[PDB]
Amino acid sequence: AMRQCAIYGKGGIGKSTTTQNLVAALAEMGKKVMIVGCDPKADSTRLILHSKAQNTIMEMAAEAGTVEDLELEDVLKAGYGGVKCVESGGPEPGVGCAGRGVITAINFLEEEGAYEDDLDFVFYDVLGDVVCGGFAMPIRENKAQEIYIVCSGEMMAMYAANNISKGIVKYANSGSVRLGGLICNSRNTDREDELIIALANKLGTQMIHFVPRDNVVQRAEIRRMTVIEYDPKAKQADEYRALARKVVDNKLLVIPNPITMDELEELLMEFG
Amino acid sequence: AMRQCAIYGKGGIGKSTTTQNLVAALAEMGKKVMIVGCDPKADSTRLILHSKAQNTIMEMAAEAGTVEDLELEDVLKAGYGGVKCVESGGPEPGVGCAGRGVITAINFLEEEGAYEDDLDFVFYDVLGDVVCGGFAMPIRENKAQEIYIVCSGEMMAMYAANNISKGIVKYANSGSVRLGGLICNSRNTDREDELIIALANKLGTQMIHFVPRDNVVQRAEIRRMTVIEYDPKAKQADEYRALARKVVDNKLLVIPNPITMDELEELLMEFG
Ligand SMILES: Nc1ncnc2c1ncn2[C@@H]1O[C@H](COP(=O)(O)OP(=O)(O)O)[C@@H](O)[C@H]1O
Ligand SMILES: Nc1ncnc2c1ncn2[C@@H]1O[C@H](COP(=O)(O)OP(=O)(O)O)[C@@H](O)[C@H]1O
Ligand SMILES: [Mg+2]
Ligand SMILES: [Mg+2]
Repeated sequence: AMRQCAIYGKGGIGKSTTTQNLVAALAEMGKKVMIVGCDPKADSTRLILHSKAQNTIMEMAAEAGTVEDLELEDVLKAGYGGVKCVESGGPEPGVGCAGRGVITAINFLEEEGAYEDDLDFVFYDVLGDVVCGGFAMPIRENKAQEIYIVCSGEMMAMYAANNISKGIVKYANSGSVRLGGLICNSRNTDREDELIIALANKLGTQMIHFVPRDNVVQRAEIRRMTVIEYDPKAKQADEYRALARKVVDNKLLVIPNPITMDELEELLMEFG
Repeated sequence: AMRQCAIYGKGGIGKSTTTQNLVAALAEMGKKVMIVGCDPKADSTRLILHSKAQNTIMEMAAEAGTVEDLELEDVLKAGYGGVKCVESGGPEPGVGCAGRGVITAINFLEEEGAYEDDLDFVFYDVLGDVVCGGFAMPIRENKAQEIYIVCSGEMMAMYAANNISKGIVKYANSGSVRLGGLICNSRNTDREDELIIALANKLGTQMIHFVPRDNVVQRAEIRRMTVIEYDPKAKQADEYRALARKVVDNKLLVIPNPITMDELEELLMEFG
């Protein structure tokens, strides 16, 4: 068995930072993990690979001729803790559908046998500002059974969490895609943890962890590393270890209950 | 003549707040303006209308039968300063293409004669996290000749500005869509104005205004108003008046020069 997990959320909320640090902590624990980048920004694996970014399946297939001329061993790259990394890519802005590379990538990985029985976790890092095209395909096509949404007390981030939840509900009659929890990536505001707990309860899920804002993240990323690798003694490293433990132990996977904008605004108004 | 202007930027950066306050200031000046919401969040006109939001063309066409059964006078609503307001709408998350309503809306407005000679400005408020589908159509189909990008010192916001610029370049051989400037919506960080000026110079444009972060915005929006209407004496009201004056007077419209991620990172590193 392997747990197929997707990290969704609005742009810039902390998906790739949270995912790579969570995965580093899982690898540190002894888990075998693959990260699949499903964001056109295509820097979802750089901290595992110590790299600028990673060349994408779309890019590599174009240079090789067809996706059939690609071998899995040419595409997947291993970094910190043996974590395996791949980037989907996508068309240039203004051309096509921004999520088209996600469909190409996941189908390639499936056919080429990337989902080997020895993997414990697969994490998809997915753009969540729109829920359509290839960005909806992990939900629509039952690729990510456990959705974790990174958010914050920001209204836009909470709106995005509610939006992604509506997409989960839409495909509830097929497959087994479920909401596993909210991850609060703090903006250093008071009662923020209480706010995201309250939102999770309204949606029917939980806040699986409150990730503090910590400058050590920037110091690690300037050096192309996770905090886990950069400074294993950091308080923030222990925060990501706590998040990873709770994801491993999580048993609550639900069809969420999206809320109205009135209840969203009441939440913000309540928690000041 | 009328100037057709589009406001792009990442989610939650301040597009709708900046657009509605800019437009209120133009109306206060004596300009006739229409706002066309091109974001599925569909709250781009609420501060002009003093409303929760606005029912969308997609929603109204579905209740009426077809978009042909809609009349323009049923769809367009006037609010503060006589500003005319319309929302595109879009499909629910997980269904279709999130930008499909933008195409329906702009075509409806064109055929129904909404672009009457007496208008001075039209502002489209456009989701910019992906540049595809209906969100690319104002650029691809030459609807918004003047693009203004709201951003901040946030790397994601600057990335989005560079992404949107690549979409402008892609359609440079047709029509006349051009980058008119960057608008810095402050996160209250030092040298932020210098950073966005530097980014604009690299792209070949300008920073048309630095909008401060000011709590009066929230106090106005809680009451469903622009700052211009809520507190015309506020310092922030004068900031939006300054932005509106410089948009009116702007003559620099360019095919931008998108930068690499190395120059983006060097910018952030430089300005601390
Ligand atoms: N807990 C945190 N503390 C400090 N900085 C953070 C934290 N989480 C994310 N960041 C910073 O926020 C920025 C955006 O995060 P990222 O993971 O790239 O967002 P996304 O992948 O959702 O677009 C990055 O510069 C990252 O270093
Ligand atoms: N200059 C500002 N000062 C204070 N708050 C702001 C400012 N600009 C925007 N905001 C707040 O930021 C939030 C998001 O702005 P909004 O215009 O809705 O973003 P977008 O339309 O780009 O998603 C809103 O709550 C708004 O009140
Ligand atoms: Mg990312
Ligand atoms: Mg908006």
